[PDB]
This record gives sequence, C-alpha cells and structure tokens, in this order.
Amino acid sequence: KIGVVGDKDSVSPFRLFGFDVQHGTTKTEIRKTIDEMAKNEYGVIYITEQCANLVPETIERYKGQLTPAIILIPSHQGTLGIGLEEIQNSVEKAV
Amino acid sequence: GGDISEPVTQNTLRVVKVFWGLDSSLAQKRHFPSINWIQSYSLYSTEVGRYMDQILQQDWSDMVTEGMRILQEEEQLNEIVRLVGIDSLSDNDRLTLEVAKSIREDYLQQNAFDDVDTFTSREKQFNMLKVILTFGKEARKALSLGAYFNEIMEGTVAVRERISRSKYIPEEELAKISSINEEIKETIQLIVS
Amino acid sequence: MRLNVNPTRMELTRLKKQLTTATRGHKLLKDKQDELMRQFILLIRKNNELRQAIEKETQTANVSISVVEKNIMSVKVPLMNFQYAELDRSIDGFTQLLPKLLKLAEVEKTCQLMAEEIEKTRRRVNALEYMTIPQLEETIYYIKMKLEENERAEVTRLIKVKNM
Repeated sequence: KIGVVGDKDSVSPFRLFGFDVQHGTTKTEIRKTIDEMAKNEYGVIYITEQCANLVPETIERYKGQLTPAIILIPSHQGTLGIGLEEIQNSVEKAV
Repeated sequence: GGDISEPVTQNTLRVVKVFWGLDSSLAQKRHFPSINWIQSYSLYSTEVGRYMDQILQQDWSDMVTEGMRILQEEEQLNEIVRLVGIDSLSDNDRLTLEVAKSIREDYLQQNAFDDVDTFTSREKQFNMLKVILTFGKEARKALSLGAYFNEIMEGTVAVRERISRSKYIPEEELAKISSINEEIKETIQLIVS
Repeated sequence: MRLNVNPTRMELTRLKKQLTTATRGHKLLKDKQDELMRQFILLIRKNNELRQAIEKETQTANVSISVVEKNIMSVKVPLMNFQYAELDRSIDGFTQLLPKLLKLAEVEKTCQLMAEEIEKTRRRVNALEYMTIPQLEETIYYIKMKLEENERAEVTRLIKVKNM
C-alpha cells in the first residue's frame, strides 16, 4: 500500500506502479488526503517537498506513528531542502 | 492520621486473624468499600476456600487465588507505567491491567446504597468472578494466536458494558450472568476470522 | 522541594524502598538511553548518505509493499518488503529511484522514531533525577527530624509524669 503526493508531471510516472498518486495543492486538504491516507494502512507515502511546507503539522503528528512513513522528496524542479533541516535537528535533539 | 502503627491497631492485629485495612486513597476515588486488597489479609482464607468449593462445587479455591494474582500483577505493573509508559512494553500485560480494572471496578467496587448491590448472594457472587477470569484467559487465547489487542478490546467494550451492569441484575436471574459468559466465548470466534 | 507533609513511620522505610526503585529505574533508563543512542548514530550516517544521493538521482531524473513492523523494545522498527531514448531513460532513472527512495523511507522513519523516543526517555531520566529523587531524600530527612524531636519531646514530659 503506497501513496504519493505532488505535481502531476513529476509524480504521474509513479502511476505506472500501483501508487495511489494525488495532485493536491491545498494547505489543509493535503492533510485531508494524508488523513484518509492514515486510516487506510498505506505503509509509505512519498511527498514532493514543494507540497510539504503546506501542512507541516500533519507530518509531525504521525511522525511518532510508524504508519504512514512520511517521506520528503524533490519534485522535477527541486527540493526545498527538507533533508538539510530534519537530519540536523534530529541528531542534536537526541544527543 | 490513618497510621496503623498506633498501639490500638498494633495490639489488635496480634490477637485477631482477620484485618480489613482501609485507606483514604480509595475513599478519595470513591472506591467503596475502600478495603486495600494488597495488605488486607485473612488467616481463615485457606479453610474458608475449602468449605466454599464443597458447597458450591465450583473450582472456587483456584479462582480466588488467581483473581488475587491479577490484582497483585496490576500493582507491580503500574510501577513501570510511571517510568516507561503505557504502550511501552509488556503489551499482553495491558490485558491484565484492563481485566484487573474490571476486577476492582465491576467486582470489588460495591456501593451499599443501590437497592440490589447492597447485598450479593454467594451464588451470584460466583458469576462475576467467573466471567472476568474466563475473559482473562480468553484474552490470552487471542494473543497466543496473534489477534491484536485493540481488536479484542473493542470486543470487550461491546460486552464489557454488560458486566459493568452485572452488579445490578437481580439475584433470581443468575442465568444472565451465566449466559454473558457464553457471549464472550463467542466474540473471538467472530473477531479472529 | 518538600512535597507534602505525610508524617508516618513505616512510610519512611517504604520511601527508602521507593528511593531504591527510583535509582534502579534511573540506572536502567540511563544505559537504555545510551543503547538507543548507540543505534541512532549508526542509522543517521546511513540516513544522511541515502538522502543526499536520493536528491541527485531524483533531480537528474501490481506493485505494493507489505510492512511488518519489527521491534526494538521501546519503539517498533519498520522493515520494508516489496511484493510485486530519453523517454525510456527517464522511466528507468525513475525506476532506479524505486529500490532506493523506499530504502530511504526505511532508514529515515526508524531514525525519527528513535530520536523522538530518546527525548521522551531523556525527559523521564531528567525528571526522575532532578525532581523525584531529591524530593524523596529531603523529605525523609525532614520526616526523620520530626519523629526525632517528637520522641524526646515526650520523654521529657514522661519524666514530669514520673516526678509527680
């Protein structure tokens, strides 16, 4: 069970595979996607970083939960650098 | 002050065989009657058990001892909840905590004000005890097969409401408490597949 | 730093037992903290190199998974099992992302789950060491002093009774 969220051009290639691909653009309905993507047991969700600055709350909420495995990805243009952020504060928070 | 180290309580507990220690903590929670089950003790326990397993012809001696163990375990398992958390570990022990929860809240909590739970006859007193440790092992029956505990807890809630009431059902119709036992034999037949 | 006055005598020795349990707990959670950290640092180094790699590969560029979640005491850990010329190159570069970007999903998720739980455990250790234990020690002392004074305050009175 895999879902992906982002821009159609960059993400519709995932539809070749069995990925319930969305094209969400909203700040709250992106959560609404992810929330219906939460009560169905989709193991992993791929997210273009361009969509993640919209609804940052919802991936901090399920961050402590195993499912869904919320994953930030660059779109066809580029990432916003969510990798530089979250690996940096997470390593220092623990230690 | 509630301190049982006083001369009166001390000299009494030296020439008695039965002691029902009350504590303000349970009376605070309105846990009535507020007898502390961890320390309260009766030296007539073993012999009373013999008399009563003969009279009722049910395995009463084996039931009251293990019913106390689920309570004893409940005490040792909240000692860690403060430290590690609820979902942290010993997941099968959560069932122990939520059936002991029913032990102290559906069986032990005996309000003396209601017109039916003012007095519970020995025969009716049997069914409540019976129903809870059946489930106590019926739970263990599902966690042995692999059915997630959250699923079963929903199965409880559906039938747990009934046993919450089991105090309130009249004496004559004990079959209700006898048949609800059959309903909990049913659920993990319909909830495991 | 005193809690509340609950003067009793057997309560003092039960408090000493509570103290030893707190120290036992503090001890257990301290070397649990280091063992959780032990693997955390291990996985970060896997996390960071997967992430950057992923970025480059993505930028130059029935099939469902079943995830049984394995366990390492506090959190559970996810293990991802898959149970299934420029045009073709884009699809395959994209296809080459698939076995990776999912492995990124593995490592990155385990890390954040560990990392969050470290903080929870770190809070508990800190709260136990700074608040719980010192409040216990200082209380049993003030309790010990009370009955020390009460004992001899009565002994003097008894001598007055004796001298009647």
